[PDB]
Amino acid sequence: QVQLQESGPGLVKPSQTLSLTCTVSGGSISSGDYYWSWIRQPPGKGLEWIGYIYYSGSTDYNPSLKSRVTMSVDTSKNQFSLKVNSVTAADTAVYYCARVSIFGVGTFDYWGQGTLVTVSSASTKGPSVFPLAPTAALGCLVKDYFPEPVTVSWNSGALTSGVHTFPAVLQSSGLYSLSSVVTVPSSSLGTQTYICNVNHKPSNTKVDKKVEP
Amino acid sequence: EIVMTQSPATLSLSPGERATLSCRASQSVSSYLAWYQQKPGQAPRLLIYDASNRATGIPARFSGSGSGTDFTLTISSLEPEDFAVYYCHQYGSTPLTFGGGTKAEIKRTVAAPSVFIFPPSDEQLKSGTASVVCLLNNFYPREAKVQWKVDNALQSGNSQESVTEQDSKDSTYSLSSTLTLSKADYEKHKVYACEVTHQGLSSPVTKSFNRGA
Amino acid sequence: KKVCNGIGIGEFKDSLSINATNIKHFKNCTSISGDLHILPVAFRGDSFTHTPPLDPQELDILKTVKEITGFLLIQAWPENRTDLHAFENLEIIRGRTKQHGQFSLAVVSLNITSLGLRSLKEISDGDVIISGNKNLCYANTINWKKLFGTSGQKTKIIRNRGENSCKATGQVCHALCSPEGCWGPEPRDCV
Ligand SMILES: *[C@@H]1O[C@H](CO)[C@@H](O[C@@H]2O[C@H](CO)[C@@H](O[C@@H]3O[C@H](CO)[C@@H](O)[C@H](O)[C@@H]3O)[C@H](O)[C@H]2NC(C)=O)[C@H](O)[C@H]1NC(C)=O
Ligand SMILES: *[C@@H]1O[C@H](CO)[C@@H](O[C@@H]2O[C@H](CO)[C@@H](O)[C@H](O)[C@H]2NC(C)=O)[C@H](O)[C@H]1NC(C)=O
Ligand SMILES: *[C@@H]1O[C@H](CO)[C@@H](O)[C@H](O)[C@H]1NC(C)=O
Ligand SMILES: *[C@@H]1O[C@H](CO)[C@@H](O)[C@H](O)[C@H]1NC(C)=O
Repeated sequence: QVQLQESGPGLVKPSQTLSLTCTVSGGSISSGDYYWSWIRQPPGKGLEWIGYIYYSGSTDYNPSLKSRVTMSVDTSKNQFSLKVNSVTAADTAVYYCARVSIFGVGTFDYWGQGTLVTVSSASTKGPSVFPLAPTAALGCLVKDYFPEPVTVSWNSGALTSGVHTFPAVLQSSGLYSLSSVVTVPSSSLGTQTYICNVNHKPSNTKVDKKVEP
Repeated sequence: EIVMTQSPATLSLSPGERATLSCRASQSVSSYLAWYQQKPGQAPRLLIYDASNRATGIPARFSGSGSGTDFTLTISSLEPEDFAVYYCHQYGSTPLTFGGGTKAEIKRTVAAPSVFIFPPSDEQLKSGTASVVCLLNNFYPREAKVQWKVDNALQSGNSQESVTEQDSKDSTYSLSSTLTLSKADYEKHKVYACEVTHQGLSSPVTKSFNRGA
Repeated sequence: KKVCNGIGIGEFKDSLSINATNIKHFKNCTSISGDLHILPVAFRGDSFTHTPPLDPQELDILKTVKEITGFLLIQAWPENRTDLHAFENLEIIRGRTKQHGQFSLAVVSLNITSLGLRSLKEISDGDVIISGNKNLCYANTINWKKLFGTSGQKTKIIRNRGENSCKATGQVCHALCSPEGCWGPEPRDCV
């Protein structure tokens, strides 16, 4: 069956070039029935059309990207690619590849899983875990880390109830900060212990932090 | 480019209700308009094309109408799955454009926030930085106002907010606002307050603490 | 008058497209009993079939064509050229056979600025589709319902150069033109 999958580096530095390739299955990209397009979606925003490529080599690009985009095909491997040079933060987005049926519905019908690309000059750093000490509420603050992927559990993953992990925020320093809080009975503060388990794979960090008054 | 406008950008609706999503076009796009559905983490899924023709595998409750500049997507009865973002898309003129997006959120009873304030940990004050966190827990609707006051001085430009996604259980929002200061500026002042304003509250709630107490 | 087989029929049975080898046989052909395909292999050549690339000048051979009983599919075209000069004298497309069983005329992603089909006066059956021609103006001007002769025919003009962008430049039907539309900017290109 028709299946599209994207692949390429998830971290690009500003002013450098962004390269993505879409591997097609269940069909040949060399056909006069199909356009092959790229769409992107900045985190929390709308969908932006980049362009499409046709088997005849014809292409169309969105003027909004100011000629910074090129697309190519490799019928050998049944792939088509996207290159975007001179990238800044405004190019951070989830990039999708999609097909179109020129003689069918006439619009994007098949999409890929999408891949996140982040334009940042920051260097990988490990998170600092601070306590948010106190029905009462407590938590731990995961501050100054990069890149985005981070996870946090509570007491080896056995609380779950009344837990809120907020979406990280991008600080002006280029590093991400994130908060995780939980609501618990105030009576159990003097007995039960609460540990938040922070895990940052890129920096290979295993923190187990205990919160208490 | 042909700009696609979707109003409103948010619809609070209850299961079983009839939803009506609108899409306007700055120029006539004839009948060349599609509707897409996007759930968090997934790629857009095609619902309607040619403004009125449902795609294969799309329940009958989805339907589209309109022509030229004014279109409408109608959902006869919302199912639990249909709570997501909906984009209109025009393929008639290049460059291709999408609407801003219209989210469909779950409507529920008004729920006031539970406010908490966390002072900086002594561990963090050793590193030369102070982070004050204010947690608004399990509230609805999302519209909340959070002001920071340091010794009655209103703060601007030194805070960042982060909101969660509508909860799967109680369908409530949560918000954490972080005030960030240097150890010097944090030790100049005494009273740190977080003033919350929400329709579910009779009067504004204000949590505070005195530095070093 | 001379009748000639189309692509995929007769001696062209396994021919994927008009190309450098078979284009000679279309000399003095006024009527094509079948389809016409113009695909990228034509202008790129094909090794497996031992077909040399086509010279864009030989497309003038089709100027004599005045009728096509099947459909016309143009998915490739020289970019130095601004319009479909070869089909200047094409008068009718009957569409007894149709692309994918629906379309009798398809123009997909060409560098042309105008269609240049001056003599086209009827499309008996099948849907028209004009897609992806980012420099193509004058398309929506013509009333395609006057050419249609069967109920259910509809045109699909999409992803082409926006009508407003065409108006700004000045690429609009000539003064002498009437509301019927225009095939090109020149008066001779007017309906
Ligand atoms: C370009 O046009 C030429 C001429 O129309 C095409 O050549 C024709 O190709 C077909 C298919 O390869 C040939 O038929 C085949 O012949 C082989 C060998 O006898 C046989 O094993 C197959 O079963 C089939 O019958 C045909 O003879 C040949 N004609 C000529 C005059 O060369 C060519 O395929 C076209 N290429 C493209 C890319 O459109
Ligand atoms: C694609 O079509 C455009 C439009 O005709 C071509 O651009 C023109 O090229 C000629 C070259 O002789 C210039 O004199 C014109 O000023 C160009 N017009 C515009 C609006 O740019 C273009 O050359 C075609 N593509 C190719 C590869 O030939
Ligand atoms: C085409 O017309 C010419 C005269 O212009 C003639 O000599 C020739 O035999 C005709 N047929 C072909 C296949 O060229
Ligand atoms: C058409 O383009 C080709 C480029 O390969 C060139 O050889 C030829 O002279 C061009 N014809 C024109 C400009 O009339």
